Amino acid sequence: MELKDDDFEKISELGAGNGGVVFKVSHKPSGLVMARKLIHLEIKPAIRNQIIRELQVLHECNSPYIVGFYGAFYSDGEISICMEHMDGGSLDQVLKKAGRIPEQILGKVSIAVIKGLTYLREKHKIMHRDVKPSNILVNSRGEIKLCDFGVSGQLIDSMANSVGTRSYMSPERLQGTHYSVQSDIWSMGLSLVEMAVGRYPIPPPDAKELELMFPPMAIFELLDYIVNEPPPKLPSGVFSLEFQDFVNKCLIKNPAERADLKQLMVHAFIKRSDAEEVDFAGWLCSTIGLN
Ligand SMILES: COc1cc(F)c(F)c(Nc2ccc(I)cc2F)c1NS(=O)(=O)C1(C[C@H](O)CO)CC1
Ligand SMILES: Nc1ncnc2c1ncn2[C@@H]1O[C@H](COP(=O)(O)OP(=O)(O)OP(=O)(O)O)[C@@H](O)[C@H]1O
Ligand SMILES: [Mg+2]
Repeated sequence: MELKDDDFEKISELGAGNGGVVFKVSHKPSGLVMARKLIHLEIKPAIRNQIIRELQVLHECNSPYIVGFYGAFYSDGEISICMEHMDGGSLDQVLKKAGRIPEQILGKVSIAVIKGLTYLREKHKIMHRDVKPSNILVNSRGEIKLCDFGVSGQLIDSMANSVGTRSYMSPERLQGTHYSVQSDIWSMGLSLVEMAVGRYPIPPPDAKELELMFPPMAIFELLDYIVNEPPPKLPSGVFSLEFQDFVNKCLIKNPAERADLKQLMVHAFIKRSDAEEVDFAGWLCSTIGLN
């Protein structure tokens, strides 16, 4: 069935970002509850047609580690991207109510992220380009899925002019155009540290700050740090030695020396997390009071 603007009904607002706003809506014809993202674009109708046409490949992106897609269309002054509603929300959301996310859970999260990235690259030859806590969704069924990946080249271009203070961009991507899939690994690493420590990893916390846990920097000040200062390490002692090595392999400034999906897939931290028996659904639901 084809999605149409008048066939929807707003229920509430799931949130908003710099690029658009997403509502929890009901698709009356099917009775199915969906997440509808609205992206206001003040651009010619010809180009928007290309965008809507490029978003269609989303129907071919079927994976347990990727947010389900229902359809994309243009309504009145904005394109709509309709997707599966994840009652658990984004990790950055659960990160707030949780304050911090256990290494056990992060291991499962890491597996889903790696597999999602791997799927996108192997079966669709595309990189995410925007991996960060807010683009990792989870539901009461325990599923962990990636969303907001660059499927439409045209959309990427029309969004080239916004950003935001806190950046998850790799050093190579911040410096130039000489970046690719490896750039996503850096983002995952940084996102893991954030979720593991309880706040944006840069600048790193001091001895006194860590002891407590266990003003924002200026635009240039933060980017200069990322590019020149050494990468964010994970606090030793409170976290596993395998997990520490995992993020380290992720946060290597040089993209060619940095670990890739293939390597991380068979890394000690993943093998270990893979075997571990963790009840993500239970944790996710109790921490955010859902189930
Ligand atoms: C250009 O990125 C993008 C380029 C694309 F081709 C996309 F299809 C998207 N969005 C997107 C991708 C997969 C699913 I399942 C659901 C979605 F909503 C974005 N990301 S985004 O919707 O969050 C976006 C940019 C974002 O706000 C900047 O961080 C465009 C508004
Ligand atoms: N399919 C979905 N199901 C449930 N909630 C969602 C879904 N998609 C997005 N959201 C919620 O909507 C919020 C806004 O999403 P959006 O992608 O527009 O911005 P963002 O990723 O938070 O930030 P930015 O665009 O600035 O990087 C998210 O934080 C998330 O909690
Ligand atoms: Mg997002």
